Amino acid sequence: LLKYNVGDLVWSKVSGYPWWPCMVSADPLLHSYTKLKGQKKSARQYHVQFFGDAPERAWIFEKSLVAFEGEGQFEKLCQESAKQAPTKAEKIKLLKPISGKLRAQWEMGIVQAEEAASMSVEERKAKFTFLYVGDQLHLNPQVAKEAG
Ligand SMILES: Cc1ccc(CNc2cccnc2)cc1-c1ncn(C)c1-c1ccc2c(c1)OCC(=O)N2
Repeated sequence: LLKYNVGDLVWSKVSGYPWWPCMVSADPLLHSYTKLKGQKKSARQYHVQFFGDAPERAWIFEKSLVAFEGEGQFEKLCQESAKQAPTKAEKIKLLKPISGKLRAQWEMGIVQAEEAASMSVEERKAKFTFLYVGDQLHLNPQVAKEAG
């Protein structure tokens, strides 16, 4: 009984980054969207696409994944992550708003994620699945036009 499937939108928490809007996808080289690290039933990973103008992808642990509904969760997500922080300096970083190129990318990515939430699982897959040509990770030309 998998929690997520190709197309499902999720918030991903990576260490050293804020919570990010994502979408579960099939790995272009491995062809899988979920794995078990070291065959440990607990350590399940999901291949996700990170919403934004400078796109990325990664195998994220399921324990670091929250179902995405909208940007309204972001604040409550930062509050929980700040509750289990090891220092006051860690709690400040998590509660401090995103800035610089990361902020501009996060907001642009929030636009695509919320746009995809209002679509069918196949409509959002067709619109926001990345296109890959060799080692090149490309955005869908319509998505690239909407970003810049
Ligand atoms: C998976 C991932 C891969 C690579 C890198 C390094 N990127 C990079 C690129 C060029 C120069 N310097 C650094 C980061 C990450 C990553 N890990 C966790 N998070 C939250 C990210 C991440 C951060 C920002 C964006 C993103 C993913 O995807 C879309 C986007 O527009 N912005």
